[PDB]
Order: sequence, then C-alpha cells, then structure tokens
Amino acid sequence: KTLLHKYSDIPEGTECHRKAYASTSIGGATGLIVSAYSIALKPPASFLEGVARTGRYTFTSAAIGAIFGLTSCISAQVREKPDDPLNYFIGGCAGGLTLGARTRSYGIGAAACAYMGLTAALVKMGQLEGWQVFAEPKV
Amino acid sequence: MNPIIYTTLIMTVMSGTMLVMISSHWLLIWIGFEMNLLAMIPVLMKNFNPRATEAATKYFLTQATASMMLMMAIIINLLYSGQWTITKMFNPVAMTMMTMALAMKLGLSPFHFWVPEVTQGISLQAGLLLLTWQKLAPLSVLCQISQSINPNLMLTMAMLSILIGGWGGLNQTQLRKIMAYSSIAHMGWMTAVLPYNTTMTILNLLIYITMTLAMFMLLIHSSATTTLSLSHTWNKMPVITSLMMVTLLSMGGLPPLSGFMPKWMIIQEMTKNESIIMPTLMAMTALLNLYFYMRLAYSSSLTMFPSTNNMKMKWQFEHTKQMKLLPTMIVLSTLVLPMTPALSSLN
Amino acid sequence: MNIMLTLLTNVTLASLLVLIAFWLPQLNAYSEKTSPFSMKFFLVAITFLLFDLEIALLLPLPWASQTNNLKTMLTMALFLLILLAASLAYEWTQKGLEWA
Amino acid sequence: PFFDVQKRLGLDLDRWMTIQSAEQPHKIPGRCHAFEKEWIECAHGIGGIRAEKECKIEFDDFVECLLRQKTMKRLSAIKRQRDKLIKEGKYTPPPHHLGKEDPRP
Amino acid sequence: TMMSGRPGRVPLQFLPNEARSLPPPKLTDPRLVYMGFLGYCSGLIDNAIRRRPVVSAGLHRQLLYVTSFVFFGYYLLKRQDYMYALRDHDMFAYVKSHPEDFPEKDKKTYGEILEEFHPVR
Amino acid sequence: PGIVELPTLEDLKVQEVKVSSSVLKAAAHHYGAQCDKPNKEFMLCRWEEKDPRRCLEEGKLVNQCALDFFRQIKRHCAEPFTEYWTCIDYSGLQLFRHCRKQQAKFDECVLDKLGWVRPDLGELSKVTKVKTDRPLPENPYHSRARPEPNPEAEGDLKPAKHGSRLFFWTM
Amino acid sequence: MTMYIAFILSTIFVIGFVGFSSKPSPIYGGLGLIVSGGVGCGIVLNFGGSFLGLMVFLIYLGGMLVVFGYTTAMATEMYPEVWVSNKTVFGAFVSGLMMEFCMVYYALKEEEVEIIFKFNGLGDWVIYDTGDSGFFSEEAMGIAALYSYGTWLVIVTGWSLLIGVVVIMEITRGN
Amino acid sequence: MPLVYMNIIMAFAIALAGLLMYRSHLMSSLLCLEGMMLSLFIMSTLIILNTHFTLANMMPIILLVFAACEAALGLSLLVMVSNTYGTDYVQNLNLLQC
Repeated sequence: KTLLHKYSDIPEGTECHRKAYASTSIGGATGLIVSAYSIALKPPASFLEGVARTGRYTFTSAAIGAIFGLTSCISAQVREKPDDPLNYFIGGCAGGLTLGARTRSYGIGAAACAYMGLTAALVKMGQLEGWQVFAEPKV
Repeated sequence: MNPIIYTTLIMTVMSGTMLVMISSHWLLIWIGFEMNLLAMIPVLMKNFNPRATEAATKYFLTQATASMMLMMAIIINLLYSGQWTITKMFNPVAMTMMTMALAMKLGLSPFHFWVPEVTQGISLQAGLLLLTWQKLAPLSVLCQISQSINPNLMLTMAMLSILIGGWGGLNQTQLRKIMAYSSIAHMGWMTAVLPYNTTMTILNLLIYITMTLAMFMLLIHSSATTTLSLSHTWNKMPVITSLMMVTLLSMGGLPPLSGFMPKWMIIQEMTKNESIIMPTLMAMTALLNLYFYMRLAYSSSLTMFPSTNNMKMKWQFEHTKQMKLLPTMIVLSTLVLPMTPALSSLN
Repeated sequence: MNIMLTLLTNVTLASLLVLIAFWLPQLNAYSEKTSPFSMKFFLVAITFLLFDLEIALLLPLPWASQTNNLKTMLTMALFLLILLAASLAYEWTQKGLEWA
Repeated sequence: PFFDVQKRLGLDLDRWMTIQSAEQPHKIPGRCHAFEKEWIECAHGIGGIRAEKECKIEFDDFVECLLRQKTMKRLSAIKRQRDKLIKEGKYTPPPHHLGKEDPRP
Repeated sequence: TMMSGRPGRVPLQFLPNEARSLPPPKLTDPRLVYMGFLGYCSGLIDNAIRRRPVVSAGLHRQLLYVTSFVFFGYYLLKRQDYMYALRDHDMFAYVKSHPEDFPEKDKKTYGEILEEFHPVR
Repeated sequence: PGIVELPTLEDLKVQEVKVSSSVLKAAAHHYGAQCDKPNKEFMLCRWEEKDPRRCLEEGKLVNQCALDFFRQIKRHCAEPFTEYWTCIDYSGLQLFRHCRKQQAKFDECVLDKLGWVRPDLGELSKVTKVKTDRPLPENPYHSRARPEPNPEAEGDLKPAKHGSRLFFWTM
Repeated sequence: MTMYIAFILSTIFVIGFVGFSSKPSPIYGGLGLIVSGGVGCGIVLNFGGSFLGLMVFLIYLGGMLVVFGYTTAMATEMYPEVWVSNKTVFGAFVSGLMMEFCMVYYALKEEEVEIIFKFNGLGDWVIYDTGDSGFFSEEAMGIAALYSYGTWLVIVTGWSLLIGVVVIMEITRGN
Repeated sequence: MPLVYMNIIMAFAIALAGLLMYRSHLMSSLLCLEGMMLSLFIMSTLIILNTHFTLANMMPIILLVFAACEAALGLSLLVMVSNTYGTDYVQNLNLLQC
C-alpha cells in the first residue's frame, strides 16, 4: 500500500520523473506477483528458465507502468489540465501499446490500448468522483 | 460399506455441522470441523476407485491445512484477548488467518483448485453432499464473525471466485466439473454480501442449495456424468432434460426464475452500501456461467443429439428408485421469485 | 537442574560406551570380510493410535475422583470406558482385529 | 446461523469454558480475573459496537494483564538504563539487591 | 446482523407471542394461493417424473402437496409480516428517540423554491 | 497513568516469627485454636479489601498474636514441644503420624499448664463469623461507572405501514 | 545461561521444525519431530505443565509418530534422503536456521522486535505470576475437571474416537 | 509477548510452509501436519498455564486427541495411495485435473 501512497502523494501533472518511478515500482510489484503465481502453477524447467520468465513478466509490467505514468504526467503538464481523465486514457493506451510491443503482436497492442485506456480513464474518474471499488459496510 | 455404517457416518457429518452451528466456544467449533472431515472422508470413498482415493486425499490435505490455520487463529485470538467465545476477533492477524482457513474450507479462490478435482473424483451423491451440506458450516462461522471480517479480503476472494468459476466452466465437458465451478461462482456471490448483510448470504445459500440439489438429483436420475451421456437422455426421459434446462436457466439467474432473486437482492444490498462497480462486475461476469449453462442446455434438451441403438432396450424398463424431494426442489428452484418478500423469515 | 543432570549423565555414559565399542575395538587389525511387502495388518498399529488416545483421555481419572460431583464423574468415566469397549467389540465382530 | 440452542434449552454445553472469570474448580482464580470481570460487566447488554469504545479502558487493562507488553517494556527500559549507568560507573546496586541482606520472610 | 441481536429475542422461536397482536394472514391471501399453486405444480412434476398421468393420477398425493405448501406458507407469511412489523416499530421508535438525527424540514411552495430550466432545443 | 502508592519501609517493619516450618506445624492446631480471632480478622480484611496495603495493621496484629502464643509455649511447655518438633522435622513430609507419642506429651502438658484443648478433626476448616469495626469496602474493585443500557421495549406492535415496502410488492 | 533455558529450548524446537519441514526421508523427519516433541515437553515443564508436556512424550512421540515410523518402514524407500541429499533440502535447512538467528538477534539487539507481532526481548521469567497454588497442581485439577465439568467434551471426543475407528476401517477396506 | 511465543509461532509458520511445499513424499507432509499440531499444543499450553485458565488446561489434550485422529486418517489414506501406485509420491495423485 506504500507504493500506492507514493503514486497518490505526487500531485497529478507534477514531478513527472517521480510519478513515472512510482508507476514503474507498482508495475514491478504486480509483475513479480504474476511471475510467482506463474512459476507455482506452471513449473519452469530450470532455475534459469524461472528467472528468465520472472524477468520477462516483471520488465513487461514495469515498462507498462513507467510508460503509463510518464505519458499521463507529461500530457497533464502539456495540456495543463491536471484532473482530466483523458490524460489517464492516453497513458493506458500507451501502456497497452507497450504490452503489444513486448508481446510482438499488433492485435494484442490495439486491444490492450483500448481496454487499458478505458480502465485508466475509469480509475481517474473514480478518483475524481469518489467511487469506491471496495465500500466499507455502512448499510 | 454397510448401510448402518453409512447412516452413522452421514449422521456424524451432520452432527459435526450442527456442532459448528450450535456451539459458542471456538474449541468446539473446530471440533465440529474435525468431525465433519473424519466422517466425510470415507463417505467420499463409498465406491472404491483410484480416483475416489485421490479425491479423498486431496480433500483431506486441504481441509487439514484449513483446520490447522483455523486453530492457530483461534489460539492467537486467545493469546491477545483471552476469550473463547465466537464473537468479534480482537487480533487482525488472527482475523486474516481465520478468513483464509474458512475460505479454503469453502473452496473460495484462490483456494478453489481442489473443488473441481474432488467433485470429479467422487460419485454424484457424494458430490451432492460435498457441494450442498459441507458449505453450511464455514458459511455459518463466517456469518457469526462477519463484523470482524476485513471487507477487502472477503470481497477480493468473492470476485476472484466469481471470475474463476465463470472461466473454468467454459472449458469443461464433464458435468461434475461444471457443477464444481458453478459452486465456486455461487460461493463467491454468497461471500460478497457477507460483510454487508448476512441474511442475503443465507438467502443465496438456500437458493443455491435447492438448485444444486435439483441438478444433482436430475443427474443421478439420468445417470450421466458427461455432456454426451446427458445428451442421450432426451431419447429416454425427455421430461428430465426439460426440467434440467429450466433449472440451468434458473442457475444462470435469468428472470423470472428463482435464480434471479439472490443476485437481485445482493446487488440491492451492495448498492445501498455505495458499492456500484463491484456489483456491476459480478453481474457481468455471471454471463460466463450463463454461457456454459446454455451450452449444456443446447446439448441436453433444446437440441436432439444422436442416440444409440441399445437405448431401445432401456425404453422398456422404468426407473426403480424415486427421489421424493426432487419435484419440490425443482419448483422452489424455478418458481419462488414471486415470493421474495418472505426473505424476512430467515432474517 | 537435577533431572537435566540425570538426563545428561545417562546420555553421555551410553554414548561414551558406544564410542568405546564402535571405535576402540575397531582399531584391532584385521582383513577384508566382503559383505518390503505392503503390511495391510498395519491396521492394528492404527487402531493402537485411536486406543492410545482413549488411554490419554483416561489418565486424569485419579484426580477426577476428587471432585464433588462424583455422580457425573463416574457416569462420564464409565461412558468413555464403555465406548472403548464398544469400539473393541465392533472391530472384533467385523473381523477388523485380523492380527497378522 | 448460530442457533442458540443452549440459551433456548438452558443447557451449559460449552459456556463454562468461554471465559476465564467463570467458575473454576476449587475456585482457583485466573491471573486476570478482576480485569476480565470488569470488562464483561462494562460490556454487558450495550452491544458490541458500543462496547468497542465505551469499555476500551477495561479492555486495554485486560489486554495488559494478559500480555504485559507495557510492563515488560517499562522493565526493559529500567534494565537498559541500569546497564548504561553501570557501564558509566555512576550507579551501584544496593547491597540487598546484591544479596547482602536477608530477604523478608 | 440487524435483527439477530434484538434484545428479548428468544432463540429458535418461529413466531413470538408478540406476533399474535398482528392480524393473521387471510386464508384468501394471494401469497397463500401462490403457495398452493406451487404445491400443485410440484404434484404435476412428481407425476411427470414418475411417468404417471400428469393431471389425473394421484389426486391424494396432489392434495397432500397443496395442503402442505399452504400450511407452511401460512406460518411463513405470518412470520414475514411479524418481521416487517418489528422493523417498522423499531424504526419509528428510533426516530422518536433521536429527534435531532431526523429533524423536521421547513416546507416551501414551488413558487418559493428556484429550480433551473434546461430548454430542450 | 497514576503513581502506585507503595507504603514506606518503616511502616512495613514488624517483629518476625522466626521459627522453621516444622516448629509452626507442630503448634499449628493450638495456634489456630488460640490465635483465631486476629487471624480471621486479617483474612476477612484481605479478602474484602483485595489490597495487601490496606490490611498491614491486621497482619501486624496476627504476627504479635503468634509471638505471644509462642512466648506462652516457651514459658510453660518448652521441652515437650521441642521434642515434638524435632520428631516432626525428621520426616521429609513432616507427617503427623510418626510423632503421635510426642504429640500426646505436648498436648497433655499444654492442657495442664495452659488449659489449651486441641481442636478436633474438621474444626479449624469451618467458616467462622468475624465482628469487625472496619467498614465494608464500597468499591473494592475500583470499578468505573457502568455504561448506560440501551433503551428497549418501547411498546406494542402494529402492522407495517404499507407491508414489506419491497420494490413493487404491495403486501 | 540458565536464565534463558526456555529460549534455548524454543530455538531447538524451531531447529527440529526446520529439520522435519525440509523433508528428508521420513526417518530423519521422524527424528526431528521426536526431538521437537521432547523439547516442547521441556518448555511446558519449565512453565509448570508437567503433566501436559509428559503427554506429548507418550501420546505424541510414542504415539502418533511411533506409527508414522511403523508406516515409513512398511513403505521403505530405496535411499534414506537426508538434508545434504538434495541441495534444496540442505539450503532450506540452512536458511531456516538463518531465519531463526536473524529474528533471535533482532529480538535481543532491538529490545522490541516486530515481525508480524510485537515481541519483547526480556526473559520469559518476567511474565510468571507470584501467586501460590497451595496444596494443588492447577494443571492437574483443570485436566481432571474434564470429567466433572467437560462432560460435553467427553461425549464429543469419545464419539469422535469411535467414529474414527469405524472410519479407518472403512477407508482401509479397499473393496 | 515474550520471545518463546515468537519461537513457537515461527515453528508453526515453518511447518506450514513445509506442508505447503511438497517435494515427493506424502509422509513428509503428514509429518509437517503432526509438527504444526505440536506447535499448536505448545502455544495453547503456554497460554493456558500463564493465564491460569484452570478450566482450559484440557483444551491442549482435546487438540491432541483430534491431532492423532487426523494423523490416523492421513496414514489410512497414504497406505491406499501407496497400494494403488506403489509409492507415496505426490506426483501420482494426478488423475483428477484442473
């Protein structure tokens, strides 16, 4: 949760390097988690194979996060609108393009751009409007 | 297995669950779980096959780990509070450990991997007992400790269970595995409302129990464990496959069938608590369950698959054994929607 | 510390003898001398375990005899013993006690 | 689904062992009987939600009696500073603490 | 949760003696009729499963089905009405006991209020 | 929180009954018979107050009474009692059985010179009344004020305003 | 040194747990379990639980694992797997000891270690109570109350043991 | 919490990790189960003795009663697995999938 706090504390559209670094860290953590689960469920033949798979997944995820944060903060600076979800959408589509590039497939890239950008814009809208993915029981 | 011994083992399973749902002391609740496991294991192996033994071993290992984690959580809560009573749990680490243990007992993902395998290994009747009765005790325990439950962990497990139950079922042509994945998804649905309103969890559990009882009894009556063996049923007992189609549509949650009301009330309670994204995702993800239900229906009743010449022999004979509660279970599983406001009785 | 001392002394003495009997006589000069079925009757061993459990449950009885509710204590003690006897009788009659 | 059959039928199946301050053989008291009794008497009939804050003092005292984290922390501080002063040489433990006087019977 | 911890609730009691103050469900209640309809459908399905004549065989069995469904549904409806009445009673009592949490609001005529117009052009 | 009010060293200094366990056990029955009143008073104080500090004076009186008891024994029956406790001291369990003859000698001498009668079996174990001028502790546990109970059972039950009021259901 | 006998014993307990947890051949695993059971008996005895700790020595060491050994003997493996036999087993064994050492050192150096819970490095002798139990063994009376108070526990445990006998018979039937 | 509690909780965690990471043999995993039960017994006994919960001094005994029941069940399954496959190896429990 500390990584999420680091990403949130940086004001949107400011200190683009730090925002990109925090997004890179978040992507790295998610990639490591996915790598651990993949290693468990689908066993690697060798320890070197496991390291290669872990590095591949983690670098893919870290690149996705870094591009998303970098592009989003840059767009927020240039457009000078900090709260617009379109910046997050651009970041998400860029991350999807990076996913396609790492997967070396165009269709993966386009689908990832579309879906990931929509999800990123949704996340920004949730930040703005106070949407709760998990709501404390208030009934 | 001698029928007296079988009855004693079944009564021991039910007595373990009753002890779980009746005792106010944590040690006795864990004892009830231990009795449930001890009695259940031979019941799973009533018909002796290598698959039955493998399923029993997997189930024993999983439930043993769950019980050990549960007892550690109880011990930690004792250490930090000195209370044995089932109540608010006073240590967050104990709460998390207990939640993981109870989720593993319920088959909630990511502790779901054993449910499909065990269900496939055991017979249809043992599968019915496993997927209907065994769910009662852990759900009761969670309902009693609902307030202490961290909503984030329970909700994440519920959403993952729904997703995985929907995904796994699409790939399955074995009826028992399909039922297991459906059970996983419905368990996710039930545990979603646990932090918010427990009566909704009880209502969903009752509806799910009726639907699964009906489906398993229909499968037993048709003696089918694979999609094709069920496809052959239209030639022999068309009424059975028609009722199977109706029950499948109910399980999918289609209105106006009874399967709609638990989803409807769960969405209502979640929205009242400002949860909007989560109910939306759960409802959309239920479409995968609906899809493989529909594929099973296409295979079984809506479309007439080829039969075999030897079926003419089975035409002459009639079914010897009658399951008395099957008609009422079908009616409750399909036509109880006009009667939801009676959800204040279990309340 | 007394019990710990006794344990230490006994273990050390036995191990010392094992040393003087594994290495000390091994020095003596010599020459070159060259050089399972699945037991299903293990069920007896498993039954011992579940009977050893009742053994453990029955050990508190000497202090249990000191209570004021001697009626309840006696009823429960005979209940446990009768359940053990019933278990033995069941295994006996179902030919479960197939020793060797 | 906690069917309180014990309360309905007036049967004390397991509530005797639920708390440490309940009746115990030969009236052997628990190590935290007083604190537990106070905490229960405070948190009786007011509901769990109210009890979590209106009896927090009693619960904290009970937890301290059970685990003694704060007492051990205080004693650890005392031992640390005593060792520090002994190293600096500005403290000398009293003769009775060194064993030079017979303790009171 | 919610009504489970209400003070004075006798455990494992289907209908408390307080419920008798409420009107009994009328034997012509549409809900009870629907319960009887469910019983009749159960009888038809039992006949169909056992390959008996669907609408004519086992009139005694169908009668038992309908009677059982109606009998259980009567008590089910009575308990449902009891629980809803309990909810209403508790809600009104709490509203009275906490006037500040439920303040009376000043009522204004629409002429007094100002609601912006959004033309459909 | 608050500072613990430990009593001073001087106030807790008392004359000590410096006699070994065997000596006490030898005279235990007659000590209980004679010194019962101060001992019972001190016990009542300790159990009501639940604070060792509150009952220091009663403990002092108990110690003084024990010292007086032993002074009287020394004055009148010194040698038989010495023989009795030397006999008792030998046995590891300090059993009464092995020293019955010396017990008889000591009991006879104490009955003659001092008139004490050994309490019979099942006598010293009896719960006894104590008349005390010390007031009963009002709040021995120092309990805080109990939180106020929730309001309950307002009145009679009436039917729901419009039924279940659940979505579209009219009943 | 006698001041931290409980701590020394707990460390040995953790070491035995690493031993049987690294999974050598069930023979050495059994050895680790036996050592751990004896050491747990030692700790329990130090805390005043003579009877309870002795129970492990008889109904655990000479009981559950006495058959565990009898079982492994029936299912004999070709080679007695040891810690060094598999690099992973030896590596995990060393890492487990290292993990214990790290927490142990941290607990002693940092007066207050916090792995998942908060632990104070003061000796266990601190927590002990200064009360007197009189002519009684509190553990003995509590355990003997199982017949006077815990009648319900007696019923459930006896029924579970009987059903356990039946269950083991049915599982070992094999059809 | 004194350090002994830390050590015993660490022992339970280690045993749990060992159980969750099988290598080949089922008996080793059953050993981890019995080991976890020992940790729980020791922890419960220490808690109950320290708090002078007289009436809970029997809880460790019942825990062990059911520990041995679970062990016995595990061995009763392991023998059948060995009979059907010739070894206690976990890799033979592969017929049921997903």
